[PDB]
Amino acid sequence: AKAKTRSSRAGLQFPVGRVHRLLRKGNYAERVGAGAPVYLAAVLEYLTAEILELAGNAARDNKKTRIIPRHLQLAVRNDEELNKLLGRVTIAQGGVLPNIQSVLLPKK
Amino acid sequence: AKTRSSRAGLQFPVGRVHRLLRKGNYAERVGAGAPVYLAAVLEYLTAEILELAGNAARDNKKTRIIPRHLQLAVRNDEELNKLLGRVTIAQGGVLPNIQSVLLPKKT
Amino acid sequence: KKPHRYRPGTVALREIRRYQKSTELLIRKLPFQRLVREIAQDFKTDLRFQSSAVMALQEASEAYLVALFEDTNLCAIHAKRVTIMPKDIQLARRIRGERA
Amino acid sequence: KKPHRYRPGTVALREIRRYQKSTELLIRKLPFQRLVREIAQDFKTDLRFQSSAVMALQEASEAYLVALFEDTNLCAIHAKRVTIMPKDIQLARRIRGERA
Amino acid sequence: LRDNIQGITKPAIRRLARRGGIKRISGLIYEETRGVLKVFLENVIRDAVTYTEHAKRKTVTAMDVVYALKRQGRTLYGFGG
Amino acid sequence: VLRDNIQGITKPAIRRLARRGGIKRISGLIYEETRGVLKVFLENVIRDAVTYTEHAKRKTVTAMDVVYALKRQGRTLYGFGG
Amino acid sequence: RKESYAIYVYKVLKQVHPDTGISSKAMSIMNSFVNDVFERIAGEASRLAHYNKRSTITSREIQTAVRLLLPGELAKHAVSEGTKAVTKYTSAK
Amino acid sequence: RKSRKESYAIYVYKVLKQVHPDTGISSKAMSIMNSFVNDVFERIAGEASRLAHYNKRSTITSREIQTAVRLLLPGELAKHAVSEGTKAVTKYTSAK
DNA sequence: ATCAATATCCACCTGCAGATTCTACCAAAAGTGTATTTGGAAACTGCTCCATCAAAAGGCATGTTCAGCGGAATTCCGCTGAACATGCCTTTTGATGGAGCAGTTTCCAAATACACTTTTGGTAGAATCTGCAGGTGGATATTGAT
DNA sequence: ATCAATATCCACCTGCAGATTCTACCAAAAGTGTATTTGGAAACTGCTCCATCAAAAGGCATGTTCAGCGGAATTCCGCTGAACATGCCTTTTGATGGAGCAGTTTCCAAATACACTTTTGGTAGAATCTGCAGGTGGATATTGAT
Repeated sequence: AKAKTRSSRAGLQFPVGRVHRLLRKGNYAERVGAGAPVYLAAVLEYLTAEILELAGNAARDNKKTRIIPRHLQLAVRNDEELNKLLGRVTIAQGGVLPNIQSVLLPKK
Repeated sequence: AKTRSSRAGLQFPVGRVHRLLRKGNYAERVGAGAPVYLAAVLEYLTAEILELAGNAARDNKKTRIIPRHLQLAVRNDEELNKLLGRVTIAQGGVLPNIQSVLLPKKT
Repeated sequence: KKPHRYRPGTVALREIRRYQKSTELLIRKLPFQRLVREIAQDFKTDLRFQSSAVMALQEASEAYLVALFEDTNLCAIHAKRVTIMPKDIQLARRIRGERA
Repeated sequence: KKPHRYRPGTVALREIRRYQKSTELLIRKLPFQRLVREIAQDFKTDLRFQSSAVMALQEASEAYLVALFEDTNLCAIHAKRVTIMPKDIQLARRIRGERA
Repeated sequence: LRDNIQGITKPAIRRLARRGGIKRISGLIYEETRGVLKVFLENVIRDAVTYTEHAKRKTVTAMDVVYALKRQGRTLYGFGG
Repeated sequence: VLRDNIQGITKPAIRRLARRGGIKRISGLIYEETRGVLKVFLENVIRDAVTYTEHAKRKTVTAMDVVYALKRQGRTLYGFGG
Repeated sequence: RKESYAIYVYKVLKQVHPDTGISSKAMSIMNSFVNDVFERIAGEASRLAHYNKRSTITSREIQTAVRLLLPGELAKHAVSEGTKAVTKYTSAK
Repeated sequence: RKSRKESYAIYVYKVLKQVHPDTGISSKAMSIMNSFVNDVFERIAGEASRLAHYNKRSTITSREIQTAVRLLLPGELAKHAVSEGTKAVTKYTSAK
């Protein structure tokens, strides 16, 4: 059928039609250009890829194949930028990074 | 023809506030009671801060409220202080406050 | 027999290692649920709670406290101690703006 | 017998009362402006500035620094000192979340 | 024989402390912590309940809690939104 | 060619700020630290301000640009139009 | 033509302190203050409405916004003046 | 008549397999990703909204989404987000 | 405690810039008055999923002992505060050219607004499938005592 | 250094809770084609205000000297938190009615949308006015040496 989704056109996995729909209805402005949702979906997809890429490694590192919350937390807090971007975000069931103030370590 | 402000018994502009709400794109629609209520609240708050800034002016033997007076009034009131907890009033200074351990002598 | 005893701090260190590894909630659920409901009762009566709503609140509170314990430790260490105290939590909250 | 000298700390307290009592900016106006134009310039060239834009940055900057010193002072006093040091400033910024 | 905030026990407060990297704890910390936890919950719950009553419900939903957390600048991932 | 202006933030000015800040005694290393802290504060506010300028396709940084940038950073400023 | 709340701030000023004036810088801060709280309340109402699949902001969302945003006593009094003003505006055309 | 509940889950997953073909993800992790996407969406959209208002515009275009991104994301993350976004808008525009 | 060197306090005073005072223009508001559209309150209802009660489960309260940490006391060195001489650079009052922001008209490429057609992501219920958390065993590193 | 007591690892095992693949029913999207509308850039330009060069001058930065006392290092000891084994009461797990959370239907007060008419908050500009900063003197502390 000759009806190709805007996502396929922009060559993205994320749903352009939806991001567009969500912008209009979020009362962000009177009008919304046609490229805004494309651009925006492209940016949402990329960040999603960045985190899954790192959370995935964190999983391999624990000899695990399924990403769990812990993995997303290890991924985000070990990455300076993602860490800043999510500086005020709490990932449920993520724990903290193993870290012990040196002065508290036993006197070897 | 009465202004909507007078019908509500307010000094603040009901028509203007109702207008700013629409232009600010906060929702598809804006009920008529919304701007009336919001202008009342805005007006009430400026009355509280001016009530307090005016006293501070009086306390500093002045007749014209200046920024320092607004700052004194805000920082000295727990609630306004909180509401403006992350606000900076230009030319307002800080409240005089020296930590005890910094004072001399011993009693 | 050979009354084995670990020196002060060794098990504690062992515990930090363990808990920084895991992610389970550390407060018992029921007691926490009771506290939440009791505090809510002051804002509105006869309220019900989705299971998920209490879990969200517990996840949020523990993450908040664990982080406050982090800055607190930093305040103790700043004062050359290894023992956290109230003055430490109080200083941390004051600088966080939850204080002067 | 002849010279008169205030003891260390008396003029400092005199000064705190003096400055806590007023509101004028404490950094020299022009030098502050050159600093703004330098930092700005090394971000984007050929930029002009409304004078009030420079004044708004100075007002924000001084309020930020004054509030930071308060926090620092509390960190020094926490360590049983009256002299603020770099590490006090670092502790305060770490807890404020500027390097936490 | 039962006060709720005391239900948040010392052993639990100690485990939390541990996750935060704490090695030695002063006795006065346990009571101090409860007090902080209580202020935390009141601030969050109050906002959630306000979102509950606005929606005319009698049940606090995870979303009412998530929205309250977001307002307090304590954004939480995992429970919707 | 502006070069080392961070030094215009004189030792006496940093000291006055510490006074309003209620500070009685200052270590010798405080001055360079403070300058470092101010440069970063300024870089961040100017970066965002200048970004609002360019988005508006202007060549002049306005007070609103600075006010909007400050608000982004949670340092809302009253007095200059916002 | 740039609008401002000045005449209104001034009116209210004369009601609470008949013989006090205000410098322009202070009025500038007052104007910032009104716009600030205004945006804060509306933003709050905006989200409140969306969270409830509502396309309309009424006196009711403005009220919750006020309860969500303002500290204890100030909320209590703003809500009263708010309710009061709406009821009065209602009783007339 | 049980009303829908949209989510980015299927797209998150699609993206997962391109990056880690043999990796899975648990429900709780998916919910977090979903929260992550809605959060950035709101932050970016919200900022673009203000940008327009400041400049008295009624329209949010890719221009606003771009500046929004520069103001929101940290350096390198913003660099790639900008290029990815520009890439998609380009590829889109150049297609019947 | 008495006393001299200084800073603070403060009511009196007057040039000035910043504020209050018209006068007029007035177009963009804000209001009045039909016509047309619709959101969401309200009543009714079905199915979750939440509060409750019971029983099997495992973490916490409690008292003892003493290691070691925190803080009091003492000490000394050197760094930071005060005071002072010297002189420059900020600040101040002014004018000038022109960059560039902003007002105004002009008009098209892009967006909204239905109406129609097709695709699809979410839901429900059923069956199938699997990553991995604990459970065991045995090796070995860690820690604390002599 | 030398065991002895424990904690920690690692390789392997397997049962099931939660992930997956399956299929269909479908309302809500999302794409598409047509008609209508309009935001906002391009273009011309009036005009605010930014950059800048100028000059006079004293407020304020700089740099030095000197020594008061704060920081920090060390010693030391009373005490309070850590570890631990003892004993059990509270939490947790799994099963069952019912309250509300929502999904539907309905309809009415209320919110566009549009056309005029009317009131007004800006403001450009002039003229008048007033609070107060800031200069002065001298009366009331505050400090610090003795």
